[PDB]
Amino acid sequence: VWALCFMGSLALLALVCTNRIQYYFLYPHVTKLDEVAATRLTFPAVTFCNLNEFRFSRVTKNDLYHAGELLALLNNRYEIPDTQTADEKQLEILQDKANFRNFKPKPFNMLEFYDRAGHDIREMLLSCFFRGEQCSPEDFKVVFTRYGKCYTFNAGQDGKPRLITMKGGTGNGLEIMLDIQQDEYLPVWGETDETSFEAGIKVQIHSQDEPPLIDQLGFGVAPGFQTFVSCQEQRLIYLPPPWGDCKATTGDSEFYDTYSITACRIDCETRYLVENCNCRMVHMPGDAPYCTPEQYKECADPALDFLVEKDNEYCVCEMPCNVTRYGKELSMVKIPSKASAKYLAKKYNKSEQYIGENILVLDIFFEALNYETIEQKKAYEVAGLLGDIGGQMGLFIGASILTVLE
Amino acid sequence: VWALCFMGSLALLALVCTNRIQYYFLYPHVTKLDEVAATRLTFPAVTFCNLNEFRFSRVTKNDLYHAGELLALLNNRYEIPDTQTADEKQLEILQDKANFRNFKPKPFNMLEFYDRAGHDIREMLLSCFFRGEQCSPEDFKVVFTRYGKCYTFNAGQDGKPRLITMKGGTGNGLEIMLDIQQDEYLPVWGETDETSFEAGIKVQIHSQDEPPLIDQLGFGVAPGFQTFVSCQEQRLIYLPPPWGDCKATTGDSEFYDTYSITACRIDCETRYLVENCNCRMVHMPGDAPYCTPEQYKECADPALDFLVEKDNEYCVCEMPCNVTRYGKELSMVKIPSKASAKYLAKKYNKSEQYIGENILVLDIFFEALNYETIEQKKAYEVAGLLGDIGGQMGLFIGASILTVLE
Amino acid sequence: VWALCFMGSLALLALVCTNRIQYYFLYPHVTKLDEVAATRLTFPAVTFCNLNEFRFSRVTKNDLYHAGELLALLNNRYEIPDTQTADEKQLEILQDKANFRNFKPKPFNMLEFYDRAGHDIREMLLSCFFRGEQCSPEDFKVVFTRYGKCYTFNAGQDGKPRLITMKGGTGNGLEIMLDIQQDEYLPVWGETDETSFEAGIKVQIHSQDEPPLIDQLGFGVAPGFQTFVSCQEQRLIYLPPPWGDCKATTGDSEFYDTYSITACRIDCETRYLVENCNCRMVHMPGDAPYCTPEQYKECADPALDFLVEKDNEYCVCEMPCNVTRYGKELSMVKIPSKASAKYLAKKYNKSEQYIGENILVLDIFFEALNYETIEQKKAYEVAGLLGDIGGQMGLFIGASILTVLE
Ligand SMILES: [Cl-]
Ligand SMILES: [Cl-]
Ligand SMILES: [Cl-]
Ligand SMILES: [Cs+]
Ligand SMILES: [Cs+]
Ligand SMILES: [Cs+]
Ligand SMILES: [Cs+]
Ligand SMILES: [Cs+]
Ligand SMILES: [Cs+]
Ligand SMILES: [Cs+]
Ligand SMILES: [Cs+]
Repeated sequence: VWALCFMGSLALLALVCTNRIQYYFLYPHVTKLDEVAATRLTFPAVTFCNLNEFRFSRVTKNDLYHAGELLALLNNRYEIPDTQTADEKQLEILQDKANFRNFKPKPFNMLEFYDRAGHDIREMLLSCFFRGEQCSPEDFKVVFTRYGKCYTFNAGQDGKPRLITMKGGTGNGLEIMLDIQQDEYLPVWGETDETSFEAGIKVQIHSQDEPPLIDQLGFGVAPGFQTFVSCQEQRLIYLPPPWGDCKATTGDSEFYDTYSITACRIDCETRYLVENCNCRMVHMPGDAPYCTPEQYKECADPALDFLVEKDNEYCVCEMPCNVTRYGKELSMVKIPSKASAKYLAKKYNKSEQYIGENILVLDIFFEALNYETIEQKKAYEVAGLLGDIGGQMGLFIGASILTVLE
Repeated sequence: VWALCFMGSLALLALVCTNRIQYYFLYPHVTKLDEVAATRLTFPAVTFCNLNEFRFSRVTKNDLYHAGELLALLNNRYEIPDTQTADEKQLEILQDKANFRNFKPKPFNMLEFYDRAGHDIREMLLSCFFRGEQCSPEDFKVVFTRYGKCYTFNAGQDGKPRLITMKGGTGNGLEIMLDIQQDEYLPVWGETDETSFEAGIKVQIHSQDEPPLIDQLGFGVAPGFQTFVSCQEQRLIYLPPPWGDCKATTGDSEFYDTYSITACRIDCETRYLVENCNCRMVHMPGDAPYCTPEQYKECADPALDFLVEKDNEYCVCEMPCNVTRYGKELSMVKIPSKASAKYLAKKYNKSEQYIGENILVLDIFFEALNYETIEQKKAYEVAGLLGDIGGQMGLFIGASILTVLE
Repeated sequence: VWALCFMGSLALLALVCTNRIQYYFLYPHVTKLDEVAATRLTFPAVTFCNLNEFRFSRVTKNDLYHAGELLALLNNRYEIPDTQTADEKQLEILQDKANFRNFKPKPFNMLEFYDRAGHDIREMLLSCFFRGEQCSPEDFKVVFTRYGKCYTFNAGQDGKPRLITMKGGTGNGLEIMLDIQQDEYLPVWGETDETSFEAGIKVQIHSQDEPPLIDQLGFGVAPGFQTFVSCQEQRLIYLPPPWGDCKATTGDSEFYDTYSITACRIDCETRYLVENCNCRMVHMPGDAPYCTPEQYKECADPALDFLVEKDNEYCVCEMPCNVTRYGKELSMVKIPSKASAKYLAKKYNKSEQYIGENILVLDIFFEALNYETIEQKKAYEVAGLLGDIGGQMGLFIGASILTVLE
C-alpha cells in the first residue's frame, strides 16, 4: 500500500539529480579577487614619446626633400604650400633649405630619420629619480613607435636586475622632469598622421614582456603641470579550453616570444602592411623593407589607419590566459609656481616663459593596496558532482528508512 | 556495549547537518567577474553641454525682461544691478537692450529660450570623427538638461543602426574638436543656478536607453587641452527577490520605458516639482506647464536644489537588476602647440588668443580589456543541499559499517 | 566472478575521495563583490595641504635664523646664497630680516613655526558647501603632516554627528573654493624636502579613523581649475589566519587606537626616527622631543626619505582584516571664465591675474553606485566536505546495487 509514491520518490530523485549533472556540463566558474598590499613587487616598464616626431633643427635639406610632403611642409611641386601659416623667423629658415636648385637627392630611410631627427632623451630628461636613486638617460631603452624615437624606462632587457617596489606612495616609484622642447616642434601647415595640434607627451605603463601600443592605448601628460599617476597591478588569470577560451600564456606567436593582446595586434599589422604595400613601417618587426616617405603617404598610413579604426574583421585577437592590467588614477598640480619659476629658468639656462610652456613633472607609483589578483576558479569539480549525486541516490534509497518507519 | 556513542554519532550528524540547512536559508551568493576583450561591442551615448547656458548675442530684449533677474543681470526694479562688474564694451550693449521705456512684454517660455539662445552644435562642432568616419551635427541629438540645450552623440534613437567597437585604442572610438565660444558667455554679475564661474563643457557617458543626469553625474573637460578618456563597459547583474532585492530590468516605471537609477530619479523630480510649484522645468518629461522665469527663481530651483543636495527621504530608488557602468581613466595634453596655434587660428578664422582659450579636443574610446561582467551567482542550489544532507545521513548510518567492523 | 573490479570500484572511490579532502586543506576562498546604490552612507574625511609650507609674510627674523638653511634661504655662513634667483622687490625684504647684526637667537620649535607661518584655512577657504549647507573654517580640523599645517574636513572627532550621503552627484557631496595664495609662497632658491616647484594643493580621501599619509598617497589639485572627484567607497573584508593572513581590525597597535596600513607605517616611522635621530618630526605622535631645524636637515629628513623610498625591510605592515578604499575618477574645467573673472576679482578684492593663478574649486562626491563590498567567502566548509565524502562512500558501497543487478 505505502509504496505507490516510493516510485514517486524516484521522481524527486530524477528531477533534482538531472539538474546537478546538467550544471556540471555548463562548466561554470566563479571569481577569486584579492586586493592586497604586496612586497617584492616588480615595477612595470614606462614608455613615453614626444608628440612632436621630428626636431626642427635636425631636419636637413635631404630630409625635407624625401619627407617634406608627408610632413605637410611641401606641396606636390616640391615648394612651400601656397598658403600657409607665418612665420617671419621660420619661413626664412625653411625656404632656404627648401631651395632645391643645386641639390641632388641622396639615399634616405625613415628609421635613420626618426633616429636622428627624433627627440633625444639626453636633452629632454632634466631629472630622473627612482626610489631615491637618480637615473640617467642610460636607464632608458630606445624604442620605435608610430610616434617615432621613444623611450622605455625599466625595459628590463639584457641582464638588468629588474627594479622592485615595496609600499605605497610617490617615494616608492619613478619621478621624471621633462623639457618637451616646443621651440623644436616642426611647423604645422596641414594635417597628416605625423603632425599634431598638441604639445606634451604620450605615456603607457606595461609589462616588460609586452610591447607598447602607445598611439592607441597610452595616456597624455600636459606640459606645465606635475602629474601624479597612482597605480595598481591587476593580475587576471583565466581558464583553459573547457571552461573558457584562453590561449596559452607561454608563447608562441610570430615576431615576439610572449603572447599578449598587443603583440598579437602588431603581429598582423606587420603582415597586413607587407601583404598590401610591399612595405613595413619603422616600428614594425620582421625583415621587410622599411617604408619610403612616398609609400607612407600613399599606402602605409591609410593601411594602418584602416586597421586601427575601421577594421572589424582582419586583425582580431584571442584572449591570453594571463593578462596584466594597470589601474591608474591621474592628478595634477601646476608647475612652475610664481615663487620658483625664476630658479628653474636659471637652473636650465631658459626663459621664464619657456619653463611655463615646456617643463613637466611625471610621478608613477602604486597606492597602498598595490596588487590585485582576479583568478577564475572552477565551481563544480568532478568529485563534487559524484559526492552530490551519490548523496542524492542515498537520500531516496537511504532516507526512505525513516518514512517507512512512520 | 559499543552502541552508546552511536547515538552520540547521531549528535555529530545533527550539528553538521543543521548548519548546511541554515546556510541554505541565508540564501548566499558569490560573484563572477570577467574582464575580457570583446568584439561587436555597442558604443555608449555621449551627452555634452556648454557650461554657459545662453549665448550673449541671442539674448533679445524680451529675453532679458522675463529672465533677466534669474540670470542675475537685473535687480528687482528691472535695471542693471547697482554694482556690478565692468565691462566697457558690454555694458554699452546690455544697457541698450535693458532700456524698457518703449517696450511691452511679449509671450515667453524657457524651452524656446533655451532652444534659441542655447549654444549651437553647428558652430561648436569644428571636427567630428568616429572610427575613421567623419560625423556632422546630424549625428548629434538635441537633449535638454538643467544646463540647457545639450547634445547626444550616438543616441541611437529612431531606426539608427547603432555604432559598434571592436578593439582598444583612440582609433576605435570618438574624437571631437570644440569651440566653447567664450566670447558668447553671458556676463556673470551674481550667483544663480544658471550662471557659472567656469569655462568648459560637461560630458557624461551612458546607455542609449538611460537618460542623462549630467548636472550631477557628468565629468568636465577643460578648454585648451586634448582630453583622452579610456573606458571599460561594466555589466552588473544582480539576483531577484529571494537572494537580493533588485527591481525587474524590463520596465516598468513612469515617463521612460526602461527602469534605471537615473530614470527613477528624474521620474519623481518631475512629480515633486509638479506637486510643489504647479510647474515643471524644461528638461523634465510629462505634460505639466513649463516653469516661468519667476517660478524658476522662486520655486523650481530651490525645489530641485533640495532634492539633489538635502533630501534623505523623498526621492530614493531601488536597485535595478541590470546596470551598465563605465569605468573611465582621464588624461590631458595641451592644445594648441606654439608650432600649430597659427594654423588653427587661420583655419577657423580666429585670433591665436581665441584658439588657446576656446579650443578643445575630446577622445572617447575603450582600452583593450573593454568588457566586464559582474554577475551574482547562487552559491547553494536546492539540489546541492539535498546531495549534501543525503551524503550526510549516509555517513553516520552508512560509514558506521567500518567502525563496528573495528 | 563479477567482484574483481568491485575492489577496482574501491580504486575509483580512493582517487576521487582523496582529492576532495586535499581541496579542503588548501583552505580555498571565493569572492563576493557587490556594487550597489547605498543609503545613509558615511562621508569620508578630506585632508588637504597647501604645497607651500610657510607663508612668506609670517617668516620672522628668528624664524629665518633657525630654519633658513633648511628652507634653502641661507648658506652655511648665515647669509643669502651667493647666486641666487632675483627678486628686485623680495630680496629687499629678505636681506633686511637676514641682517643678524643686532640679533640674538630666541627659543624655537618647528611645531609652533608650522602652526604660525603655516597657511591659514580662514584666509584660504573662500567658499565651503556640503549638501546645501554652508561650512566654515570651524568644520575643518587642523592636522600636521610632512607638508605642515593641514586641514581635515569631516574629521568627525569629538561628539560631531558624522555627515551622511544618500545619492550620486555633485550635490550630495562637498564643494570648496580656495585661494592658494601664490603671493605668499616662500622664494625657492634651492632644493630641499620643504620647498617645491609646484603651486596647488595635495588632497587625500580617507576613513575618519585612519590618519593621512598625504605626502605619499594624496592626489593633486591644480589652481585655475574646477576639479570634479567622483568617488566610490570600497569595503574590503578578508579572512582570518587559516584562510588568509589578516591582522585583527579592532586594534591594537601603538600610537593610534585602530589598526590600518597607514597607522602602522607612521607607528614605526616614529620609532625609527627616535631610535636614530633622538628626535621626532612635527607630524609624528608620541612624546619625544620635536626635531630642531638642524636635526631636520642633518638627520630627520634623510631618515624618513630612506623609509619612504629605499627601505625594503624595516617598516613593512601586515594586511588588516577591514580596509576602506576610495575609487576616484578625476575631471577638470577652467576657472575663471572670461565672462566671470572680473566678478570674482571684485568679490574677493583681487587682481584678475590673481584669480586666474590662485583660485580653485574642488568637488568631492560619489557616483550613483556609491558602495562596493569585496568580501572573501569560504569555499568548502567542514560540513560540505563530510556531505561530499559521505555521498562518495555511498556511491561505491551504495550504487553498486544497480550494477550487480545488471
Ligand atoms: Cl589592429
Ligand atoms: Cl533626487
Ligand atoms: Cl615606511
Ligand atoms: Cs595626427
Ligand atoms: Cs616568436
Ligand atoms: Cs551654478
Ligand atoms: Cs513608461
Ligand atoms: Cs620637495
Ligand atoms: Cs594604541
Ligand atoms: Cs557539495
Ligand atoms: Cs555533496
